[PDB]
Amino acid sequence: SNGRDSESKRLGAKRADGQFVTGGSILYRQRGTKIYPGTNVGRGGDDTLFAKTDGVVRFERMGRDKKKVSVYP
Amino acid sequence: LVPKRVKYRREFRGNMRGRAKGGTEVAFGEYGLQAVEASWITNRQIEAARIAMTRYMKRGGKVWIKIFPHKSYTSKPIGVRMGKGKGAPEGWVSPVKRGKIMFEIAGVPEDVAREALRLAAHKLPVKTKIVKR
Amino acid sequence: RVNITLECTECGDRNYITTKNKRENPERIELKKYCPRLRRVTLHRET
Amino acid sequence: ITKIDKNKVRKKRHARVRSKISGTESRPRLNVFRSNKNIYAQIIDDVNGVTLASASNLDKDFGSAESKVDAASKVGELVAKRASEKGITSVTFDRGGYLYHGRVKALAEAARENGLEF
Amino acid sequence: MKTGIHPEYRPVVFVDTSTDFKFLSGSTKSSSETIKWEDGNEYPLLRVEISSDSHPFYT
Amino acid sequence: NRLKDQYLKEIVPALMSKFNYDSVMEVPKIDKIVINTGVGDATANAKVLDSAVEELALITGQKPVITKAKNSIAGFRLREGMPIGAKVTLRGERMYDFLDKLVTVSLPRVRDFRGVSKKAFDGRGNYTLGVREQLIFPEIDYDQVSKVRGMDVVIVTTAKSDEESHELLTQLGMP
RNA sequence: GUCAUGGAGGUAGAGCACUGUUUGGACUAGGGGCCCUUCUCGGGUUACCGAAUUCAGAUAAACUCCGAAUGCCAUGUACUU
RNA sequence: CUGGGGCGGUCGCCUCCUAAAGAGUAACGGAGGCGCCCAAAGGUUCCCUCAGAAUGGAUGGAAAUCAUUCGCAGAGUGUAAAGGCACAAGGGAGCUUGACUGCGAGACUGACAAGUCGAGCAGGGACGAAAGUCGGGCUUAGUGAUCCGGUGGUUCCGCAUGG
RNA sequence: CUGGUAGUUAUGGCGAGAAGGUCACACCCGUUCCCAUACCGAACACGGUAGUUAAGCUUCUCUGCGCCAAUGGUAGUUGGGGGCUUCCCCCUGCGAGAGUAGGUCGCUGCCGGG
Ligand SMILES: [K+]
Ligand SMILES: [Mg+2]
Ligand SMILES: [Mg+2]
Ligand SMILES: [Mg+2]
Ligand SMILES: [Mg+2]
Ligand SMILES: [Mg+2]
Ligand SMILES: [Mg+2]
Ligand SMILES: [Mg+2]
Ligand SMILES: [Mg+2]
Ligand SMILES: [Mg+2]
Repeated sequence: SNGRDSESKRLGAKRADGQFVTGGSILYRQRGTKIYPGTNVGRGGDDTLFAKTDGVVRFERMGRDKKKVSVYP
Repeated sequence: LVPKRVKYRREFRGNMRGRAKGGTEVAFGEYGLQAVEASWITNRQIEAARIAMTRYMKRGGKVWIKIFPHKSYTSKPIGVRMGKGKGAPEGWVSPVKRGKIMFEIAGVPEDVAREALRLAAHKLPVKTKIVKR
Repeated sequence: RVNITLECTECGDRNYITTKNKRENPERIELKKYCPRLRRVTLHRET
Repeated sequence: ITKIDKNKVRKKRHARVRSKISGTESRPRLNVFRSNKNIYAQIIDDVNGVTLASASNLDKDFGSAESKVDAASKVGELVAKRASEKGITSVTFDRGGYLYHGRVKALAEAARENGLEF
Repeated sequence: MKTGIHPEYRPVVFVDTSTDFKFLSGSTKSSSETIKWEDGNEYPLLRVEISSDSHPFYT
Repeated sequence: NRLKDQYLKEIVPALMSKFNYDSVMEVPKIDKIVINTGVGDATANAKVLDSAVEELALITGQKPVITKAKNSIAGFRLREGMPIGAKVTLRGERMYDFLDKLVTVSLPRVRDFRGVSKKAFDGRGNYTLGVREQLIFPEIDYDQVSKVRGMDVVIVTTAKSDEESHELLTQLGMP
C-alpha cells in the first residue's frame, strides 16, 4: 500500500556567500521563506530568491530567528 | 505494559550505542537494578521481573519500573519469502542502554531489597548491577 | 466547471480562454481585456 | 475594561506603512506626526538615519491659524519651502499611520502644491 | 450616527398614573399627547404602570 | 441627561469620598451598555429573527447588528455563518436614557425582584442584568408581538472591583 | 591539495520549548461504588474510575528550545601541485 | 516489475521519513495525498487579529449569541504533508479583471523531451493622494507528446492564367 | 529635560514598586462642518481646552519570570590504530547540548521645541 514518493525538487542554496552573481541568478530555491529577500534580491512566485543586479552574495541574520540574502555590487 | 496508542504502527529497530542519556542515578527509591550492557527488554520480561520483585517483598515497600516498552517490533511468519512489505507488529520493547536503572525499590530492608533485585535480574536478558542511592 | 472562450466584441477574434463554474455563473461572462489587434482594452464576452 | 492606547495602535499602522516606504538620499521620506493640539513634519533618510528639513505648528515662523487643517496647510507650505532651500525635490509621503484624510492630507496637498514632487 | 437607518429618538415624558411623577427620557413610540411640565419645550406623554417611587419593593 | 447630570452633580464626589481616590479620573463611570438577544431558533426559520431585531430596535431606539455564529455545532444544528442573535451597543446620552428607563420604568413591570443580585458581577467590575421576557419594556406592546425570545443586558463599568461597581450601580438607582 | 576567511545546511549528540509515547507523587473538577428524604439534584462516604493542574522523572525515523565533527559552496594579493 | 514463475499488488504526479546537517540516493521499505477547485478563494487600497479557558448572564443544555480578563498563536491558511506566514501569506470592507498582449538579461533543473524562476523593456490598463503593487491563488500535485481530425482567424501559397 | 523618528539577536522583553506634568504628550470635552460605525463620535474624523496625572508616556529602583553567558568537564566526531564485538577501547585534532560562575531592568544616532 506504500511505494510512492514525488521527484526531489533540488531546493537549497545555488550560489555561495561571497560569490559574484549576474542579475537573474537564482540564489536559493525554497518552500516559503526559510531565507528572506535582502537588498537587490527578489522573491519569485514559488519563493525562489534571485539577484536583481550583478554583485556579491551575502547571507545575513535579520534579527534573532530569521535570515536574509543580499547582493552588494 | 503496552502504549495506549502509537503515531506509527511500524518503527525502525534503532541502535543502542552509548550510555543511557537519562535515568542512570536512582531517583524515587533506595535500591535500583542498573543495566551494565545494552539490550532490548520486552514487556513480557518487565512483567516477569516485576512479579518476581513484588512477590518476594510480599506487597511491602514500593516498586518503580523506570523503563517503558515504547518501541514495537514486527515479524514475518514461517514459510514467507523476503519482500511484500514490513511484517505485522508482534511485541513491545524498551531499548535499554548501559547505565540505565530499570527498576527501583524502597520501603524494605537492604537484605530484602538486594534479594528481590537478584530474583528480578534472573528474568532479564541483560547483565545487571544492584546500586543504592 | 468548464473551459470558456471570450470573444472580442469589436475585434471579432477570440484569443482569451478562461474557465468558470457554469452552475454558479450560468450567464455569459464579460471581462474587459486588452485586444492586441486594436491595441486597447475592449469588452470580451463568453461565446 | 481597558482603554486602547491610540498611539500604540497608530505605531502598529505606521510599521505597516514603513514596510513599503523608506527614505533614500536621492528620495527621502516626508513623515508626519499628529497630536490632539498641533502637527509636525520631518523629511528623513532611513539609509543614513538623519532628518533633513523639518517643520512644526509651533516654530517662531508662521504662528497664525484659524483651524487645525489650515494650521497643517501652513506646515506643508513651510516644509516644502525649507526642503526646496536645502535642495531636495522628490519625496515619498509617510502617512505616519494616519488615514490620508483631514489634516495629514491638507499637509500633503499643501507640500505637493509647493516644489515637492509626489 | 447614521441617518435613515434607526427610528426616531425623539424625547418624551413618562408619567406614572398612581403616584403622578414626571421625568424626561427620550424613546420611541410617540402616542401624541401634550405635557404640562415644561410645556414651552413641548414633548409627547406616556401613561405608565407603577414606577420606582410607586413600586413597594423600592419604597 | 436626567441621569448623567445627576452622575456629574452628586455621585462623583460622594463616590470619590467613599473610596478616597487620588484623582477624579479614578472615579468609576459606565462605558457602554450592550443588549444581546441570542435567537438560536433562527437556524430553523429566518423570519423569527426579523421580528426579534425590529422589537429590540424599539427598546434601544437604535437598529441592532445581526450577530453570525462563529463555529459549526451539530448539537444545536448550527454551521459557519447563519445569523443567531442581535447585538446593540449604547454609549453616551442615548445610553443613560436607557439605564434610566431600565431602573425607573422597565424593571418594576416584572412579577417581583430581589435587587442587584451580588452573584451577577463578572469579578472585574461589569454587571449582566438577565431579562426574562421583553414585555417588561413599555415600547414593546405584547398585543403586537408573537414570541417572547427574552434579552441579555450587559453594563460595562470603568470600575476595578465589584465593590466599586456595586456602589456606582446602586447610587445610579439600580435596586 | 592544504592554509586562512565567509556562508548554506538540522545529522550525531543532546533536550523536552512544541507534537506523540510514558512513570511516580501531590492536587482537584467530574463520573462510579455506599445509605439517606431523593428526581442519587446536593451531602456524609471514598486510593472503584477520571480530565485538567502542577512537582519530580523518562522517551522518539516521520518531536526540536538547541546542535557538533565531517562533508559541501565560494573567496584569496597564501603555499604546493 | 517480481527475493523463481503464477496468483495477489503495483505502474503517472505531489508531500514527508528512510537520506548518513549541500544537492542526489534503492527496496513488493514506513506514511499520506492528486487526476481539482475559486468570478473570488484573483488584483489593489484601507482596516483588522486568532484557538481555548475562567467569571457573569433570558430562551439555552458540556457546547450557539453578548460582556470582561488572560492568551506568540495552543487558530487559520479551499485541499495531503512539509516548509512558511501575526509589517501577516490569517480576517473584514471599497473599487476592480494584471486569471493582460508582445517579450525577456540572466539563472535553476536536466541524457533528451520537457520542467522552473526571472529583473527589466514596450503597449494598454486596475487599484492607490502618492510611493507603488498587479503577467492568478502562502508555496510545492490537479496532467498526456506526435500523427490525424474539427472550429475560428489570416497584409502566406494557389501546379498555364484568374479563381 | 521632553516630543518626533531611526538603528541594534530581549543584556533592549515581561512583571513588581515609586516619582513626575500647562512646555510638550496624553487622557479629556463636544458632534456644527469634512469624515466615520455591517449598531455605537467606542474607534476613525473634525472642533475645542473646563478637568486630571488615574492610566498611556517619561524618569528611577529591583533579578521573581524570561533573555544573554564563560571556564572546566562530558557526549559526539574527522583522521590513525586495536578488540571478545546487540557493540566496545586507544592516539591525534575538532568539540557540543545540559548544568554552572557570571551579565542584564539597555546601548547608539538625527530633528524640533526647553
Ligand atoms: K540476567
Ligand atoms: Mg526519491
Ligand atoms: Mg503561481
Ligand atoms: Mg539521536
Ligand atoms: Mg531527531
Ligand atoms: Mg528466493
Ligand atoms: Mg517469488
Ligand atoms: Mg540532504
Ligand atoms: Mg488539416
Ligand atoms: Mg492556377
